[PDB]
Amino acid sequence: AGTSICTSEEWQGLMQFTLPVRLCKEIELFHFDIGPFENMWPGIFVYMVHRSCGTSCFELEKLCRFIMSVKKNYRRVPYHNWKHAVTVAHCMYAILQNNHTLFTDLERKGLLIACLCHDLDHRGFSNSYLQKFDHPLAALYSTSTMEQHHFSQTVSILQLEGHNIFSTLSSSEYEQVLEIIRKAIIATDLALYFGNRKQLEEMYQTGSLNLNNQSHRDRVIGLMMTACDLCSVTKLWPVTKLTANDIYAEFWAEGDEMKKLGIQPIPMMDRDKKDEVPQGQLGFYNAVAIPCYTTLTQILPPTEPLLKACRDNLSQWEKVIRGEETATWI
Ligand SMILES: O=[N+]([O-])c1ccc2[nH]ncc2c1
Ligand code: NI
Ligand code: NI
Repeated sequence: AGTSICTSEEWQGLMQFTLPVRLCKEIELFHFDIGPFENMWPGIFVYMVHRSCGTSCFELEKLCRFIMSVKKNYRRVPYHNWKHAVTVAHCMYAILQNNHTLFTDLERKGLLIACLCHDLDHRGFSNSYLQKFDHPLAALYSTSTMEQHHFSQTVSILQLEGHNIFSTLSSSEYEQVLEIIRKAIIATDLALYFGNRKQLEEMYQTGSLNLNNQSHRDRVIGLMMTACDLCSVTKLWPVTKLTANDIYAEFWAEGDEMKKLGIQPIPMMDRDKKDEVPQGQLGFYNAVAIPCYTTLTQILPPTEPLLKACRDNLSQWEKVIRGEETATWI
């Protein structure tokens, strides 16, 4: 019930944070894993906003309140949590730094914020679940159910006293950035991804893709959102493999609920079907991750290291299937 708000101690502490100097170099690389630096995550986000958008872009106190309240509105679920938020924001930073002048100041600020907020108040349940069992959210939001909710949660946090980091935009730019954020969050609905990628592939291959065309820009930003949302698959193998453990902890807890309601879950959500996980991952990389990074690399060549890493992880899942797996810790 309701929107959580950070404490005075929380945001003032973030204000004083300084990013250890060794990390400045690493944070620029696509493969950077925030995993080992949990105390630093909010500070890492501040640093990225300041590098991409400038130290003056947002009033610092409002930005620190906003970030710490966002953190407090992610739930203690295994995967769709604060760590995932910051990981996705970092991928977006790396894409923006590598393609900086393709995007406007307003787009960079909107997209970094959109990434941090994109899974706000996730409960650990899929759109499939909310709609199968008529959760009130599915009645309010007939499609892209959770994504519409995440955007509503974002607006709710902006509306908290002292939290509106966008208030200094002109009335026009304010409307525009909220629309950038809305479209970007909605785009994280993987249901929309398949259509988006196919459209972009066609536009690219025929030569009609045009970044001065707003609808084209929206679609490219959409695919950037997918690429960032799934970026666990572009990390080093042990990081990818550990993250998969968290994703599945979430899926299996959902499957357990569907069994109580008399429906056998899809195998992916069935904790009694872990043997199917490697082939499930192969299917996901072939159907979703590989095509995504493939298209993103055609459109934004500097993003190629994401595709190379995704291919390397596809190879690792193939190794698992062939029984070649070596020692893993979890
Ligand atoms: O759609 N998803 O939520 C989702 C996300 C990541 C995934 N990895 N493997 C399957 C899979 C499904
Ligand atoms: Ni999501
Ligand atoms: Ni997500």
